[PDB]
Amino acid sequence: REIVHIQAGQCGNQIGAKFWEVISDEHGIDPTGSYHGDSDLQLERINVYYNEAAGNKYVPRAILVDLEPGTMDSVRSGPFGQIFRPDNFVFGQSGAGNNWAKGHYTEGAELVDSVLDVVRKESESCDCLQGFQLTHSLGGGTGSGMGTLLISKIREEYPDRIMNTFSVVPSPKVSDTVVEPYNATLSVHQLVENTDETYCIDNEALYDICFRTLKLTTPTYGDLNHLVSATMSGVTTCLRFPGQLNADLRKLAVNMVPFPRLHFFMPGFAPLTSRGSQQYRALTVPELTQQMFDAKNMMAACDPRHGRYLTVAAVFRGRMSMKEVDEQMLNVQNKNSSYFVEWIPNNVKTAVCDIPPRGLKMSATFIGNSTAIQELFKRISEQFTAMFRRKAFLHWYTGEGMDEMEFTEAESNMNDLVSEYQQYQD
Amino acid sequence: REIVHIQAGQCGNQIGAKFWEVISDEHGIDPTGSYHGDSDLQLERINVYYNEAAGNKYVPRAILVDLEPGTMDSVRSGPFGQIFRPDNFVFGQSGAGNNWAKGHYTEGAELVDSVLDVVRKESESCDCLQGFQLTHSLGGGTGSGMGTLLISKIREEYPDRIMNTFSVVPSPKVSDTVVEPYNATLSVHQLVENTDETYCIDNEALYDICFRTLKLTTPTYGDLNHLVSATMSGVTTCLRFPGQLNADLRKLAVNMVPFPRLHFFMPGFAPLTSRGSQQYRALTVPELTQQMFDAKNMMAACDPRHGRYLTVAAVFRGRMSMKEVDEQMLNVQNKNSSYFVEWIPNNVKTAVCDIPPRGLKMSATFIGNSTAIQELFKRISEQFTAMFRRKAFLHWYTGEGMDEMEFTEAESNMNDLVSEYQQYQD
Amino acid sequence: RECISIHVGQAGVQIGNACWELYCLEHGIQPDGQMPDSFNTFFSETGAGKHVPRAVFVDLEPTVIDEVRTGTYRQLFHPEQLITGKEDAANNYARGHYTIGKEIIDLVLDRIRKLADQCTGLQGFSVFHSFGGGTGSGFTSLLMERLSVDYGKKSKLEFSIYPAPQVSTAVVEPYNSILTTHTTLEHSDCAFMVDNEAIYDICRRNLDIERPTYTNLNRLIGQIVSSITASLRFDGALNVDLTEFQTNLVPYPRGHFPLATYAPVISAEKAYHEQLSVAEITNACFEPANQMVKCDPRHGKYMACCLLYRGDVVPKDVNAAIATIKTKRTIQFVDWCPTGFKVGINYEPPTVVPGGDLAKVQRAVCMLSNTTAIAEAWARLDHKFDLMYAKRAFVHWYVGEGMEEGEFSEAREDMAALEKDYEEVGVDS
Amino acid sequence: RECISIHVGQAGVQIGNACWELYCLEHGIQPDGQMPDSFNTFFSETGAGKHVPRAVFVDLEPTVIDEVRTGTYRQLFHPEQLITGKEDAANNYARGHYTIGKEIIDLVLDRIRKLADQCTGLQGFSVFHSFGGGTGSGFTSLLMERLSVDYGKKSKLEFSIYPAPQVSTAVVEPYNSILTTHTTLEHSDCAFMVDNEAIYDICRRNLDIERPTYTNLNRLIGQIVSSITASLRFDGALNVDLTEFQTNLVPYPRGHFPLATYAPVISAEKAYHEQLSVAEITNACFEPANQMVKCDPRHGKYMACCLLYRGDVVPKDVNAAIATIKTKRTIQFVDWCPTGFKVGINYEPPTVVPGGDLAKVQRAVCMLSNTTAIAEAWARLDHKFDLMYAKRAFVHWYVGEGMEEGEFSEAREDMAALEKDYEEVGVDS
Amino acid sequence: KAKKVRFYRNGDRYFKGIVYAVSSDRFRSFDALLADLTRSLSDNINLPQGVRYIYTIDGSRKIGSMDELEEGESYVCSSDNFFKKVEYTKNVNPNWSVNVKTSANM
Ligand SMILES: Nc1nc2c(ncn2[C@@H]2O[C@H](COP(=O)(O)OP(=O)(O)OP(=O)(O)O)[C@@H](O)[C@H]2O)c(=O)[nH]1
Ligand SMILES: Nc1nc2c(ncn2[C@@H]2O[C@H](COP(=O)(O)OP(=O)(O)OP(=O)(O)O)[C@@H](O)[C@H]2O)c(=O)[nH]1
Ligand SMILES: Nc1nc2c(ncn2[C@@H]2O[C@H](COP(=O)(O)OP(=O)(O)O)[C@@H](O)[C@H]2O)c(=O)[nH]1
Ligand SMILES: Nc1nc2c(ncn2[C@@H]2O[C@H](COP(=O)(O)OP(=O)(O)O)[C@@H](O)[C@H]2O)c(=O)[nH]1
Repeated sequence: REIVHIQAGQCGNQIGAKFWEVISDEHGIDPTGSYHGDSDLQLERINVYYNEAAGNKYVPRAILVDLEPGTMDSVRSGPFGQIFRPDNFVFGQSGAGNNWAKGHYTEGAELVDSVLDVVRKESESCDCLQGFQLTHSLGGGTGSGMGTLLISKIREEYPDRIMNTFSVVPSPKVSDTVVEPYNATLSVHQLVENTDETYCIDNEALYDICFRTLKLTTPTYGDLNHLVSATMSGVTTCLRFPGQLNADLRKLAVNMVPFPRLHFFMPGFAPLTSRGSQQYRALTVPELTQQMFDAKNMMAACDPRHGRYLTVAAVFRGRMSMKEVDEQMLNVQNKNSSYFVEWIPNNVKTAVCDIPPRGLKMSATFIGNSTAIQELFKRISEQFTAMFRRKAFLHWYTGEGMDEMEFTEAESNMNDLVSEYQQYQD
Repeated sequence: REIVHIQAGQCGNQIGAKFWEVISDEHGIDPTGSYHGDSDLQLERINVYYNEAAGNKYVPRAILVDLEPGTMDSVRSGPFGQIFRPDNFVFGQSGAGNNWAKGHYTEGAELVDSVLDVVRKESESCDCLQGFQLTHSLGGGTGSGMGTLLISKIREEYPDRIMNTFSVVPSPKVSDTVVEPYNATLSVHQLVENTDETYCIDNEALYDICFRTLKLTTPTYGDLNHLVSATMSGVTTCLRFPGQLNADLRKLAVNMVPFPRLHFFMPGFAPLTSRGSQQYRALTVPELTQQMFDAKNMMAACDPRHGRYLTVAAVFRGRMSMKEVDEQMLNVQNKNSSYFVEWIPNNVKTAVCDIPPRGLKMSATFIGNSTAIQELFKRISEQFTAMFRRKAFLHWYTGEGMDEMEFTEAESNMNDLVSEYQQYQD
Repeated sequence: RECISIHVGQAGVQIGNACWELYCLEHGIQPDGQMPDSFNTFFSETGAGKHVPRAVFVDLEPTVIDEVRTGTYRQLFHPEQLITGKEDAANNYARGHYTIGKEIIDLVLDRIRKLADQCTGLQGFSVFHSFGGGTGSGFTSLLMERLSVDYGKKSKLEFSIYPAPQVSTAVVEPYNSILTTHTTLEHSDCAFMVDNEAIYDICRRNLDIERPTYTNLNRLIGQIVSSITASLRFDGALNVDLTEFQTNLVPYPRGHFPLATYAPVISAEKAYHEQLSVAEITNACFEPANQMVKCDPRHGKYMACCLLYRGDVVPKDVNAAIATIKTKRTIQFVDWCPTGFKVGINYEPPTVVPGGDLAKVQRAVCMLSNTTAIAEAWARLDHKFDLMYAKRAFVHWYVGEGMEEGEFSEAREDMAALEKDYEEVGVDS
Repeated sequence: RECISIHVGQAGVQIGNACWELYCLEHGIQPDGQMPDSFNTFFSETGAGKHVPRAVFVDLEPTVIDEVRTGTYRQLFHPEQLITGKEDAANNYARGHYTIGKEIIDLVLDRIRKLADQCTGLQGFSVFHSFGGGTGSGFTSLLMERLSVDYGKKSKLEFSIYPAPQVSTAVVEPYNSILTTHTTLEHSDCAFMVDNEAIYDICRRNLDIERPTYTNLNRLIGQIVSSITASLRFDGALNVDLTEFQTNLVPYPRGHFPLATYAPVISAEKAYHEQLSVAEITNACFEPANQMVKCDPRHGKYMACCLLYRGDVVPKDVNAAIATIKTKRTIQFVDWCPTGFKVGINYEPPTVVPGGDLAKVQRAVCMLSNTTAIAEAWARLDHKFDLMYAKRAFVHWYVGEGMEEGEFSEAREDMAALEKDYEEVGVDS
Repeated sequence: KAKKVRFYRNGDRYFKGIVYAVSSDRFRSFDALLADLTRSLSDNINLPQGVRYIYTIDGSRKIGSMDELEEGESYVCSSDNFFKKVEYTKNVNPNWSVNVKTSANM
């Protein structure tokens, strides 16, 4: 099987560097080097993310889409930056304006064809394609607009292969932009109707989870990114490993989406202990479920405790008892019968790889489909209206060839999306 | 079986360091080290006080509650201070004011939830829980107030598991504080109605017993503490050892409490001889009962000779004849028929471990439930009224959100408690 | 990628020489042009040794541009790029815009079309002018004017030094500034503003010196500006393009004018004192005594701030220091704006003049923003105008220079709707 | 955890320089700020290599704060933290509180809000003033005043140097002290008192020297004070927080004023004599000739004492030395108070000036307490007032300074109920 | 004395609120109370900035003066707030104020 990553925008891009920083080491691939793999198993399934050309050069099969040179020229001028074949860099030296409209209708719409071109060169690579990974932020141009287009096109070209989306939904407390809800509401819209698996991460849900669950005092972006990339590795790549009970994107999809919206999840990693001290090793297993299922530790902003779950997928990856795994999951399902929805006898989807995260003994990625994420699109949707009402920075959109009915559309859509999700919380 | 110690306040804390200083050696556990145990028996039952994580790191399962950093930061910065998992330290950097009200209603009430949290993490450790050990002083904030709360909550969470309380009731002659009877009367109140086994120690009953029963001329606190910790080791931990006739918290409880008040005891150690010289070894056994049952040597302030007993528990721990033990106890019960209450044919509860205190040949902890302790709550209760009458330092309580009926309550309650206890002395 | 710059008016040129100084100073390029892409968005690698500037200089009296071609830096620019009109400056808009200023414009443009070509996919022109002058108000007015048409497809961020609230110089100043605003308004992208007087306060209160030479205020803007282009167009952990600004900074087409602010302003001689915390500098940003503008947040609700940091800064430190702020409320942000905080993180710490009077910390915050506050500053400057116009005062000086009762009265009405604009976009929910 | 300090009035500043001296002296921090948490509750680690002061200095004449920025220690504080009002001091409350003193307060506060922020969960402000002064009585009056509102949620222990019983200085003194008492009364937590004259006795009778420079009395309080904050906020066998005080020390809301006392006051040159016993020093505490206050326990029943010990002390030694006392009866404690003995044990012994005149023992007792005794001291100081007010004496000096017949007469009535208060809470059962 | 109140966060239906005491000696005004309430109710789910206003139990009117706070009262924290309104809180006993109930001899 296979997949082809997609680094839309700067963020989605910045993260690319971290997702590939990791993944590679979790596959023994040095900058341009080959497979130094401490083992021999980190190779029989690599294909999922690379391509064979030389014999020591397995190149990441991702796409780097962005209308701001400097960015990709920071990712390509640093560490692992020199492993991507230049063909991968689909830049847009234009003005990468922070407008969803500027990267979806006017500026991005041009650079698109020169992207799809490659997304096809990579898809028609070889063997059988599974789906595409998509990273980006719903709070900017090259991210929400142009990346949200990249998919609307992808999903017309292969409505068969899957589409996981890793979105950095606009953090609450403080937004890293001003129109944010504009660029956001507009991209979520496109999401709820193309990709079929979205993993929403919040820069501040991370800080928290990174400053209190990792006594880490100076959580640089690199970190946040690093933590995130840690989860997306547990998801995909991982399951493309052996296991007593293994799954793969689809299983994950076909066990997690009760209703076609596409629904968005909230990823959570397992061993998340501070370096030295904490290295408690309390990782027998009840310790991992202890972790994963708590409020804090959910990369999302919202707290599960604020709304039932529809599905859950503990994708563990480290030798354990299909008994102490299958078992724990249960008590968990009974101690919290309250929030776990009922019309699904077994919400949880236990998954079990074998080999764990390179240096760790036992981990377990969590992919939750809780109704709690209602209380986020609400947020976003609110911010919109409060500012849409006055058409705040709307001239930067319309003046870019947009529509007063376009914004209406998205909000509503994504706004209805909130509605539905409640239809199950009850 | 198991238990989870609780170091409430500074005192209760300071003592923690001594109770664990000891106990560990009585279980071969070096600072962070493991079981160096001279034997193999000091391990089959440790669980009662530790937890398995590494394989050399059996960490004490206690709680360190205090609103004054410096304290726990003296216990954690000294000797065995680096054995407690940091998670154990439930500090309250607030102003640990010397007000019962400041650590029970206003300041402590906040830090409570962050405590109960852990008291549950430790309770739900493993196997089966027996009860919790509680150390503190009834003459301060973090001690009487906040610690007296910790229990009122504990006893709502597991009205099944037991609750031994080690209280440092306000010594007579001189009070190491001023409101003392305020912080005290208020905590005894909470005690008579939650914990079901209390061992009251008096800093000056100790001095005495430590300056004349140990020619010790400079009895530092460390000492007093050390002596106390010596008794609480004979009690618990001890009985969690084999024995011709062994008991355990409950036996101790179910043989010592005739009436539900909870009743408070007065612990007494056996071989209490000065170092060099005195090392008379007159410890055949009549020598231990000689000891234990005399006035002086009762960690309490009051003197047994001033009031009958309801129950007694000579918890011996050193190879002896179930005959010379069971026998002695008798004469003792007949030479003093006067004070030993009659409606209990056999007041005494002979208990007999096997292995003795590490370096000693034969010892025997004494846990007396004498009616004499009436003449102490009297004391306390007096001090209250004499100062309550004028509302002395009451503004420091009320001004902290208290009630003029709260103080009334406690005194009465604890005051009635004096009454009852006399109902048997007669 | 790049951003040309047109320093217009003696002042815009003095400030220019300054901002231009700080540059090489933190790029290791001696005044001789030679250093021993990255920063190519402001310097062209002409010949095979040098670093010819990436801007131009426009003054109608030679005096001031002359001094540049005397003092080291003399070697820095191309003899060509420093435009002059031996003729007359005239502290009057009209003459500088219409009559005289006209003659030069062509030539001027030519360079910003000759320098705009040589490059590689540029982003815009950082314009430097002094609102209330002759060559600075007027001229530019039509320079920016002729740009908005020749390159509507770019960024037009004009960095202005608008009229000291009480310490103005020219007698007419307002005439010249109500006129540079109305003519440039419909042409700029984002107009940065640095108040000459309100900067003195900083030199008195936050650095201590009653001896502030113009050469200092220049070192200052010369700093805040370095935080804009220089370092930003320079790689970092959270890059921010020029476009980025106008996008994240202007809510509405009016060439909106944010305010420049810097965090660490502390005098050398203090240079040893234990440095300030990430929290303190952040907080210093919300103090109306450190903002290079006499527009004290007397009520003006911020509506978007671009916190450009530089030096050793942990993103969490920011995505926290800002969080704390977002909840101070007494800092009230506009309604229609949930979050208006563009966090720009650079790497290389600031770079203070070897021995001027700037502390020299290892981290700074050049936060700029649009604040409903200027509702004031514009007001107070508009009123000025009327008083004089109300009597025609120095009107005969413009009329006789190819202007009319129109341009004045019709540029007054102009700003009028700038007093209503900056009022409506705020104060209301 | 910490406790800021505001030394107000020349005196409060002289005493300040002193108490501030003893500090570094026993913390190994040379006058250069550098030493080669613990004590962080009084010193901020500005980085960095230095320490700086965790306090401020407020005088309306420069003279006295000036001298600090001359003599080594010059390096210790921040040039900023030493507030001055070049204007006029005026040995009159009114002027210092109202009229003049007002102008500075804001600024003053700013530091105790700027220094109060920088820290980590503080506990309060140890205030240092000289009751009968202009800048010391008045000013503070409103400083503590503005504190009780801005941080009602903390400790306000003001360390005063109230009027020598017969050896006063200012002619008005009482006017200034009946006024600092009434205005601060409803704002302080615990007011420590050290009598200037009654300290001389100690210098004559318990140290022998008819040459006591102010610089000495300061070394003394500079000692008793070190026993309060310094060492106490410092780990020990029986720690005592600041809150602890007010709690274990004030029976009633009146900002009650305990008295400071020290045990080992013996002159160097005696320095070799066999040291005193734990029992002797303890006993010395109940002698009305060693208490830094002319309030000889002429009848005043103690109602709470905080025996702060430091050095090598066995808790039993104390919990015995005190027992012996509790039964001396001639030391009669209040009725409504069973036990009123807060035993505070520290480790590190005292630290005497290298070569002043203080013995230098290996253990001391800084016992402070509330004694029905001050019923006197207040009385004798109140009476004073009347005599003059009875004739208006220097009244025109205040009136003409924004005060009225009100503030005087109405602050007299104030203390009146302080003569009844300190009477009722005792003498009766 | 002070005033005992049970402070709930708008839109929670889970957290039973936190009990606070309020007087002239503790808090000079509602802004000072709200300042401490931001620390004690500090959150990011039910309360945007922790606590900016206090509303009646029903959310019909927000309090602006400490004189409107009665003993044994129930209040809601808001910052918009938009009201659900979330009641909730129920159920708890009124024993936070005082135990109405007592023990009985069963
Ligand atoms: N910050 C700063 N402000 C300056 C400087 N030089 C002048 N100014 C200010 O800018 C205005 C002066 O403009 P002028 O120098 O009179 O004129 P000009 O804009 O150069 O053009 P002409 O009127 O034709 O000479 C006044 O408000 C000055 O305070 C400078 O070097 N730095
Ligand atoms: N112990 C001690 N007492 C002092 C010292 N300096 C002054 N005093 C006493 O404090 C009072 C003097 O206050 P002043 O110096 O007149 O005034 P001030 O309080 O500094 O403020 P102003 O009147 O405005 O100058 C007198 O009672 C002095 O005996 C000192 O260094 N140590
Ligand atoms: N986790 C994370 N978030 C990022 C990174 N970079 C930008 N963001 C977030 O992305 C949003 C801004 O969008 P941006 O990526 O600049 O948009 P674009 O570059 O125009 O497509 C803000 O909410 C940032 O917090 C990153 O490297 N990691
Ligand atoms: N045996 C004993 N008593 C102590 C110790 N520390 C304080 N005490 C006693 O505890 C009382 C004071 O309460 P304290 O522990 O300071 O209260 P808290 O710290 O505010 O909770 C006094 O009666 C002391 O004699 C100790 O280490 N051992």
